[PDB]
Amino acid sequence: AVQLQQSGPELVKPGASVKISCKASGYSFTSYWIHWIKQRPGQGLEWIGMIDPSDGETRLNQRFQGRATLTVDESTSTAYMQLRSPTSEDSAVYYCTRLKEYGNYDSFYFDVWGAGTLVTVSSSEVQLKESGPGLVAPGGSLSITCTVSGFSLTDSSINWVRQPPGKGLEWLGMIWGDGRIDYADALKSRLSISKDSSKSQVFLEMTSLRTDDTATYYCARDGYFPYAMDFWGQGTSVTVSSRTSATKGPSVFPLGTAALGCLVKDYFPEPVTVSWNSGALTSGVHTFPAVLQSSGLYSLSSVVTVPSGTQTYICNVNHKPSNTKVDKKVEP
Amino acid sequence: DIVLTQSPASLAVSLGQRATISCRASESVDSYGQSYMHWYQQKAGQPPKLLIYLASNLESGVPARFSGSGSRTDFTLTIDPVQAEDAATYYCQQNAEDSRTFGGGTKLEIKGQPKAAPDIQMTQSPASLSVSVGDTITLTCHASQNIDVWLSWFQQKPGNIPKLLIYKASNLHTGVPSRFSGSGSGTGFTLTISSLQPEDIATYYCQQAHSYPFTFGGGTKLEITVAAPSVFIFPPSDEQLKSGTASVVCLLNNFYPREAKVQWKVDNALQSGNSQESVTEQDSKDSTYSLSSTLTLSKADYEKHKVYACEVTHQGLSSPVTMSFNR
Repeated sequence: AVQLQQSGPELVKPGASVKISCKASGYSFTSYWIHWIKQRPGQGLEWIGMIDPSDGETRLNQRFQGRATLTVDESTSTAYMQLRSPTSEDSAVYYCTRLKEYGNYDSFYFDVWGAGTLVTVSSSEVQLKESGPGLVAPGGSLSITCTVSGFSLTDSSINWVRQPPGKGLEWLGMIWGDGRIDYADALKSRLSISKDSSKSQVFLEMTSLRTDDTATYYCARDGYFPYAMDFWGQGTSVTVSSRTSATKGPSVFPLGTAALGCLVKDYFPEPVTVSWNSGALTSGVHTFPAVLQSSGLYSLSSVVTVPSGTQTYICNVNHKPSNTKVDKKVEP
Repeated sequence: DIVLTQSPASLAVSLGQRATISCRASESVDSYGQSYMHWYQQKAGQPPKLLIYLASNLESGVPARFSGSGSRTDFTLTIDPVQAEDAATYYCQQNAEDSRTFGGGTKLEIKGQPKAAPDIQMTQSPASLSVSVGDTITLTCHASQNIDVWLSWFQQKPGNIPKLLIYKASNLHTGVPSRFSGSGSGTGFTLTISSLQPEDIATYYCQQAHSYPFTFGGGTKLEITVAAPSVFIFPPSDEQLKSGTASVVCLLNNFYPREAKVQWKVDNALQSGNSQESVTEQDSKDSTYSLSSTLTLSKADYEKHKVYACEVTHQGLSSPVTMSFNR
């Protein structure tokens, strides 16, 4: 008789304003607080917030405060959870429940629950991936590469923006789809921007590198008019110093049910950090402990057991002593 | 090259307040009735994200709390009310010229003093357990702080909703069989299933209702010892051979017990050579191990042989298994 009826599954893309209903019947909707619990396949159960249907009072978890938004209409006897700008962190089952109370909260618990609402957030599709040499000497040259995916360079503009540690964002230059290049007047002399539309790649070169060129170097795509920068890459760190003896590392090689992984070989010094899908894959993963090779360098393998060409598998390799961070896919 | 000056360089705001950041430009940022001034929000260790464009337009998925105004050389970004996730550095940007510039930034942190209070941490050990049908079983739960007796014990069958079983540590919810039982107070509580039926197989949760926010336990899976390794062999990629090196990796995925022998087969010839083993720790899910064997040798000794194997000796295997490849 007493039921909490929830709205269907959600196909959501990053940046959506998804709203899930939960109409309550068979009781006094106005008498008990409606709560919201998020699941997720690999976590457990978490508290989003709660609403008072009698007036409209709210209290959310500090986390989902400005994120999730709880609404109530006693004319339709429904409670809403308006979740804006979601990510593949909000890929969970969402239950609406009530905190039923006996004897003025002598006993209070979630007795009746909604069937659940599976909310799923898409994997972007537009990607920008910066990469370059972690370390470089003064008076030397930097060379970075922006690797674009899900759009073409023939008609999209790419900006090179850097963030020095403790400094603000500093615009370096841009390459328009028609090949027009624009530079910062101040650093014009030292910068060279170019692209390879065929290879889906953009490049930046900076000369006479002094220590104040130590920065996270980003590539950002222009949206349509007014041409604000609507998509950014994760950035690539470039540290500038006289010595880094010695010197580089992390070389990433590829590797019934399907087993696949990557080999991180000949790196010094230890350690190397490895994860898959930027963390969105911890299932059947085996990140083997490193072993000191014959070549005095270190080595390890990271494998992951998965079902049998649709799901994307990328390992996130980080060898901090060389300021290296690399991402790679695996295919037969 | 227009210079954009932000104000203040930093601000500490109390939750639910108004915060007004400024951005002044050296020359007008206006062209044909439009202000080519945009705001970006950069959270810690993250790329910037567009919030406001042409001074007053919100981007899609940007809360009604962010707003911007101003014209010519004087602009402002306002967050009213200020929320916990609004702590970031905020940058103004201009494209009124061929050469775009950004401002210094305004770092906004939520203050800070007085802080708040911590959140309760629940733990269910072990995360997985097994037993027959018709036996008494005791499950264990723990709390980080005191909850007196405000503990619920839930039941979730795979692909099913949470089912309340026990509330107030020892009370049984309606429709719950007499075989289920609750006990404990303070920081430690126990579920108890006497003469366990097949229906009592699901993931058993726990929840605190003392202090806001409410927190649940990890989980405890029900199921009802030997395991042969899933033996695979990986050849060195095209990328690696160009380096003048060849590494063959023998994968032994999930096996119990630990005692397992791996023997390298150099093209029909058993040779204990330049190899090294790696091994994972005894798991919580199935308590099985994972082993790799990596026979590291130059492209001078390898490229000749086109077919290689890996001999795996384990209790789980009636006689050793030898996984091979053809390049």
